[PDB]
Amino acid sequence: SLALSLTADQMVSALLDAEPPILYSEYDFSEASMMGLLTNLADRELVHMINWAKRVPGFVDLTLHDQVHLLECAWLEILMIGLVWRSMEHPGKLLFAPNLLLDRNQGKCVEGMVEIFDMLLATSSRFRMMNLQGEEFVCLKSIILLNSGVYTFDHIHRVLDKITDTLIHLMAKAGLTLQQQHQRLAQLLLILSHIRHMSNKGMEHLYSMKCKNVVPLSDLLLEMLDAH
Amino acid sequence: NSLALSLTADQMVSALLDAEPPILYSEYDRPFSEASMMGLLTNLADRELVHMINWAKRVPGFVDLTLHDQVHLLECAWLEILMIGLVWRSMEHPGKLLFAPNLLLDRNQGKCVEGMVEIFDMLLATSSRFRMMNLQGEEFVCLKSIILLNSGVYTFKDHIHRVLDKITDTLIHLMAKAGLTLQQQHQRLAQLLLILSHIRHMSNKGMEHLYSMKCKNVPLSDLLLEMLDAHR
Amino acid sequence: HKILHRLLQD
Amino acid sequence: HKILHRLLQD
Ligand SMILES: CCOC(=O)[C@@H]1[C@H](C(=O)OCC)[C@H]2O[C@@H]1C(c1ccc(O)cc1)=C2c1ccc(O)cc1
Ligand SMILES: CCOC(=O)[C@@H]1[C@H](C(=O)OCC)[C@H]2O[C@@H]1C(c1ccc(O)cc1)=C2c1ccc(O)cc1
Repeated sequence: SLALSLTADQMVSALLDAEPPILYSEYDFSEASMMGLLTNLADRELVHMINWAKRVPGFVDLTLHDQVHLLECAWLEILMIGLVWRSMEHPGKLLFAPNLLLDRNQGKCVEGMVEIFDMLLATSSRFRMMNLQGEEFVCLKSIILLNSGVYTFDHIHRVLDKITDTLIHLMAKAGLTLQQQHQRLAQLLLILSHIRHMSNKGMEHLYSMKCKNVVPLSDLLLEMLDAH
Repeated sequence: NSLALSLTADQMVSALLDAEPPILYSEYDRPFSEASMMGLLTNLADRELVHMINWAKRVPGFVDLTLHDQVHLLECAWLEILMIGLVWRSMEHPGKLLFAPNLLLDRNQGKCVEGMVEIFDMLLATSSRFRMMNLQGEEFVCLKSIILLNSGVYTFKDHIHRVLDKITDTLIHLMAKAGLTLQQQHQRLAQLLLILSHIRHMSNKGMEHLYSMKCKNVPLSDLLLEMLDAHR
Repeated sequence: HKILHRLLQD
Repeated sequence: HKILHRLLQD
């Protein structure tokens, strides 16, 4: 276990090194034109998420069917947490891509969407409130990948422990009091439950979209959705 | 305000231990159809809900909130709370869910109802986890009350977050008392809160199947139809 | 007047 | 033959 013997400091750097790139929308509005852009975008992000996941410590140890399960479980949660991250310094807006910045009422296009919109904006606001750091974020994102599919199956937990240690050392380094440390850690883990909820709602409106034939989904996306 | 946010960690544990609802029995008799089993679960759950409402009111801080916020938190949290409760009391019955003392379901009774088995396993996975960490009655009630306070907080603010910090301190007081080193306190708390996501996931799934059951059509209670119509 | 309303009031 | 296998395998 190479990932088990990393310092907090070299854990944070790997995660940082492995951050996926920001992609552009193929943007040039309708329920269909919205879901197209979003589908096209998601579809290309997934490809990089897979690369990123492969660079997450401990992940590459697991078997292939294990890594598969973890990804088909986590994928929309991972996209959404990346969306909220990207969207932080745009109050009231969601930045899908540098060239694709939506405000809430571009949502009303797609019954299903304003509800989730608002869930994501509240999370965005929350992350801004606590002033999430990029270092804490890459940790958050890895917990999500490693936790989200863990029980729907020891090493994973070992890894999740390191990630917790990392998280705490960053808070100590930021100057947080020991009491502040565990309250912050906690309120961040508490947000994961909101991300999961948001992902479950999104997965479901997505499935109704596939069924109403609003847009064609990519083959990778059919496989992902199918898993749920 | 107060007054919650002035409790010692030890009297917070006690307030919550004192408010714990009893474990309710099933009306159960008579071989099982999908109909019989589901009318049983809905009878039990309906009655559990009434205790939960009253129990919520004893969660220190809950009653300071506005009635409409009380309604929202409970409307978000209800099936998570029942799940965490099922999981916790099923803890000493590996492979088995203890719905009630006289209603213990095994993996394969799950199959009567469509897509109930998948949830069944999810709860089993969670039960196994609680067991493998040895969740403690006192940790359990902090968790149960985090659920209530957390589930619908980001779908609305600062009173809820103060209480939550109180519950976390409490959780940590507990682990410091069990003599866990600081590092393993922070690890345990993390392991406990990550489970909450699995609970949300299961609630979300159970919810959508409940929704499809109401179409399929056992009659649901009025209280139960209302709780359910909040997620549609 | 949700049934939940009444139960929480009393 | 699922795409997810393929993309992970490299
Ligand atoms: C207001 C949130 O807006 C969304 O699109 C969410 C979901 C959604 O609204 O779908 C129907 C209501 C969905 O999950 C989100 C989403 C998405 C798409 C791209 C991305 O980088 C992050 C998220 C989604 C998405 C959309 C199309 C896809 O093909 C795949 C994912
Ligand atoms: C093994 C999974 O067992 C279940 O019944 C889950 C769900 C289910 O099986 O399929 C329908 C969702 C459901 O959510 C769970 C559940 C439930 C019912 C009573 C209870 O005390 C705890 C949970 C449920 C339940 C069933 C009827 C009700 O009226 C309310 C909740």
